[PDB]
Amino acid sequence: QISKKKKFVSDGVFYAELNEMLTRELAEDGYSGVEVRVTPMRTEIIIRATRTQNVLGEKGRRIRELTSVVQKRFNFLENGVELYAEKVVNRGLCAIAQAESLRYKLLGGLAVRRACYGVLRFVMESGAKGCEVIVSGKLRAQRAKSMKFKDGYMISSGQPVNEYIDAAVRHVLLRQGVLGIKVKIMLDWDPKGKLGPTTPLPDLVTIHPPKEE
Amino acid sequence: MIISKKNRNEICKYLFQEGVLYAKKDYNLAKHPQIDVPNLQVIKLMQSFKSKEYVRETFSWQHYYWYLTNDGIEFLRNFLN
Amino acid sequence: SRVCRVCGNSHGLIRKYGLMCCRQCFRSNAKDIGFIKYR
Amino acid sequence: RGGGKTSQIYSIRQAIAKSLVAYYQKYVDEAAKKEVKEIFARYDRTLLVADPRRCEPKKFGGRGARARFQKSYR
Amino acid sequence: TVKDVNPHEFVKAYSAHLKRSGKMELPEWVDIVKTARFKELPPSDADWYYIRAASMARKIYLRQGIGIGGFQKIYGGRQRNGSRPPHFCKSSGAVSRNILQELQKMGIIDVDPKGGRLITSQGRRDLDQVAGTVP
Amino acid sequence: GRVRTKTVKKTSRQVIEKYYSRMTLDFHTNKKVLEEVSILQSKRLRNKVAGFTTHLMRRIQRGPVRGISLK
Amino acid sequence: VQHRIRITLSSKSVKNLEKVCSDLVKGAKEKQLKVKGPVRMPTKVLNITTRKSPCGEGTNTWDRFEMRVHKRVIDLVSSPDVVKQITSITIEPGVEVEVTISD
RNA sequence: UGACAGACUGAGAGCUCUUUCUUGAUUCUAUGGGUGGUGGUGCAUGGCCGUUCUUAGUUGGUGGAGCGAUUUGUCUGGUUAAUUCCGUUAACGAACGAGACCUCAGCCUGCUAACUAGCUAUGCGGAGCCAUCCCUCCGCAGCUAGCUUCUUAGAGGGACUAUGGCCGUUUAGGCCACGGAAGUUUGAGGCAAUAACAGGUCUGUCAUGCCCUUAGAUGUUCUGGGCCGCACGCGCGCUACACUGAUGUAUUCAACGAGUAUAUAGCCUUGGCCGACAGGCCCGGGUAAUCUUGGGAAAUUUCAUCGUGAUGGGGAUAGAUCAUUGCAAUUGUUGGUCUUCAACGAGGAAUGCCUAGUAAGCGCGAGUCAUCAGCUCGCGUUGACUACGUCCCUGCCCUUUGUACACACCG
Ligand SMILES: [Mg+2]
Ligand SMILES: [Mg+2]
Ligand SMILES: [Mg+2]
Ligand SMILES: [Mg+2]
Ligand SMILES: [Mg+2]
Ligand SMILES: [Mg+2]
Ligand SMILES: [Mg+2]
Ligand SMILES: [Mg+2]
Ligand SMILES: [Mg+2]
Ligand SMILES: [Mg+2]
Ligand SMILES: [Mg+2]
Ligand SMILES: [Mg+2]
Ligand SMILES: [Mg+2]
Ligand SMILES: [Mg+2]
Ligand SMILES: [Mg+2]
Ligand SMILES: [Zn+2]
Repeated sequence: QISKKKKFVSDGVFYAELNEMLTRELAEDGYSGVEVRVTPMRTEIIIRATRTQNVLGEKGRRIRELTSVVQKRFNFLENGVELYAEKVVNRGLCAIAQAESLRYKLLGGLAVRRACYGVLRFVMESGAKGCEVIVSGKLRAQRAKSMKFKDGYMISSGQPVNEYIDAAVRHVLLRQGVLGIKVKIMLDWDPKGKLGPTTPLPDLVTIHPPKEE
Repeated sequence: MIISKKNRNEICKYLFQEGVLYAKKDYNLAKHPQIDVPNLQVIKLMQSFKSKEYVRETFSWQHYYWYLTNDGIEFLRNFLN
Repeated sequence: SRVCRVCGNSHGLIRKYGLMCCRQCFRSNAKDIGFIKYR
Repeated sequence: RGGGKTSQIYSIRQAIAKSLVAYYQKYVDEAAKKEVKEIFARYDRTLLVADPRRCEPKKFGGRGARARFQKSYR
Repeated sequence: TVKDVNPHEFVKAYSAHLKRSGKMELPEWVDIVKTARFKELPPSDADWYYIRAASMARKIYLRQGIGIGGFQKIYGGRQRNGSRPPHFCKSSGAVSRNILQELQKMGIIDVDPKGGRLITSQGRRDLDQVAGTVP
Repeated sequence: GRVRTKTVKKTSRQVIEKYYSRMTLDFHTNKKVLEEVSILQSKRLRNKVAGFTTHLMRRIQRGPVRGISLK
Repeated sequence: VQHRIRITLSSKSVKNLEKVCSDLVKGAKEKQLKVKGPVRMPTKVLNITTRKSPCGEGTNTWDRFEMRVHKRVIDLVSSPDVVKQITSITIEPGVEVEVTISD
């Protein structure tokens, strides 16, 4: 038995530990996040990624491996926790997904410009109100420099940044330096909430048309 | 390194059943959770099995998660089965 | 004898609430822990 | 309850003033309480209206909600 | 009554009252101690052991379930650490202990189950009488 | 320090384009008019634009006015 | 037969939390239980203040992080199996419920 | 491979040696390769942070001008905290930053409720009493509320310069007045743009490239010391130099938060007892609006003592001794007790912070923590003088102008 302050801090830290640790396993699958749901006599963790048969492996062997290791590391009751690896509904708006996608395109040797606009065009065709990619480091030259690429709308100050800006940062382990990647995606107002956030950006007014009688 | 055949057997019997194993960088515990060993063999025999890549490894920030591979199951079946 | 859960270094710790992480790791992972910064 | 010393005394002042006005308004006459209203408010308005002042918070970079630390160049 | 009487003159009147209304035992270290670690001199009054008791009488009067530590805290004060910043320092234990034991020995106050010190009814009688006998 | 921004004034002119006979001088009435005829994200911006449109009324009702066009 | 039960219910987010509060109150009042709540119990404000620099250079700048932990309590007068008839409805993500049997 | 005894060494490190016993293909030897480094390089870097810069600034698409770097849009003027808006207009239409946004605080006798909050009434009790009831103040409990004002926390409501006067192209707005809780966006913050710095960080990181090291180790562990040394100079601070005071009684008022199985009760500690103190023993309570704490804080208030004296201001220094934390207290960890009783007479040249619950005074909590808080971050308590300005000093933004400067006047 533990206090509630400590329980909530400990569950935040546990969330942090999974969300960080799963990055080495599901890097070459487009890891994008986990959500931990509290269910009776049972423990549910929804990993979300981009390839079920590669996250599962063969006949769900790899998710067995990971659920067992999470079981044993975080001392759950056996058969308490098991993990489903569901598909992201959309992939072009997950800043994390884009971060490791660009990380692989850029480790493959693909030219920086082609790779970065490969990210930009994909994000835009995926219906994003705006995006930028910032690369910093020693690309093709010694003295470090930043390549910043923008497109579309963008907000950076005030509350709705947390609401709309899907932002990630990743490192790249290419030889003769380290090359940092920042991906910011501004989201679009989908009041249904399936794709874009429900509440709208507070610089918008929609005067309704005067229906006539 | 120094290992007893009984130590390496309680490693093999455990790995055959589980397939995963986690260590901790917390060193000099003399009792890994879920097995009995001074935590030096845990890190270093699976370091050897990684060097032979029977087990493929993700480091996970001094939490040392290992999940065994279908090559390593053949390795251990060549021992106990 | 006590370090971060995150980086395992010996300074700048946050003992309060039992985090066992340093002031740097804590900010680096603060938003996913849930420390919403309302002010 | 709560406060300090002078804070509590001024709270007494406000509480008894408003209690007299409310008692008169609801149980005597509105024109009767209006005389109390005007006697109190002619002398001062702070008897009847709460004072919206609070000890506003202290910001980093100093000991004090508005001052800073003494600053050294050399 | 005692809530109607000025809090100081009631202390004075009761301090004289537990002098002339009979007598009791009294420790043979009263004219030594400082009654607190942060104090610097012992009380300048001679019958401080009686003014103290008069005050601690009305403390249990108007508040219940008070322990020895509650009096330690209530009778602490500002401790000037020298060149250090000053702090709050709790008072002494033995002085309050013997005040409470003396009042118990006259049955004015008494130790309650669930802990603390509560007045007795005839102690209430006494305090109310001495309160009424003040201008 | 109270000058209204474009997000206020553009909206005020645009709403006063369309809804004239259906909104009046009184500030609070215009508030509640705007509740049913527009969707905003803050009561303070609602108050802000209603309070700009109300003196837009008090100027229109007495003389002509710049671009805003009404049948 | 008809016993007294406590449900305590905490969270991090008010908008999430109040939906559960209305949920259980209506779940009880569809079946006419003797309920009292949802008592709103003062918010815990977890706070950690940190120097936002990682090396200690430049003007001293701190940032103040805070969680807000919200506590709600409800009393029901019903049997625990009748309680389980209610508390199998959907529970919203992030909220915690800790039904206990009291005096 | 580990080890008895003895020497060696602090070592109860079998490291080496005299000694023959034990384990057995795990090793050892050699060549490569890695591993580890609070080693170097922040002038190879990622990130993060600071700063430029708390100011209002910045960039396209198409179009106009120019051979061109570039310029226009981004402005004459008015206004605004604001590239804020009106408007002007070879520009048009836009994208950030501002604003808008979120958090706290301030108003609600309006709504939702609350035996882990608190009134209110009655029922007994206790005590004061024209006593016999009544009346005043406390205690305890409930099928007491046709209770939620105080407390909490949700949803909401509220301010918009809305109303009036005056000025203003009667536009943008400003100044004033009633009302109102609120009329410097209501107060304070959070977040915060383009371009940059060779700003800091390789000592936060299994983030890192290159170099160095890699067993006789810059690797890891242990012991002892060191980071604290002191002729001195500087910076942030604490205590004061007293009578608007110090000392000793009496009097009584907050807020912010905090409390791991911490084993044989254990982190906050109530209560009883012993002790002058320090601190000990026993019963226990609390994973918490439940127990601490309904924080019983100080300043201040009141009554006496000191009476201008380096005095009872000051508490520096130093001796004696006592207890707790710690596996360890020495270069005294800390806290007591008695004594030792320094400089300091309101501080030169200079310089810093500050415009309303603000400065300043006063205490509390948290961080660090086994113990150590003069610090830092929060919190309340008491509570002002001055001004509502200006570009004179230091700087910032725009325009014009000048330039032999561009690493940019430190030219
Ligand atoms: Mg850098
Ligand atoms: Mg052109
Ligand atoms: Mg041309
Ligand atoms: Mg152009
Ligand atoms: Mg503001
Ligand atoms: Mg640099
Ligand atoms: Mg050492
Ligand atoms: Mg040092
Ligand atoms: Mg400083
Ligand atoms: Mg003195
Ligand atoms: Mg401390
Ligand atoms: Mg420090
Ligand atoms: Mg200056
Ligand atoms: Mg030149
Ligand atoms: Mg010159
Ligand atoms: Zn760390």
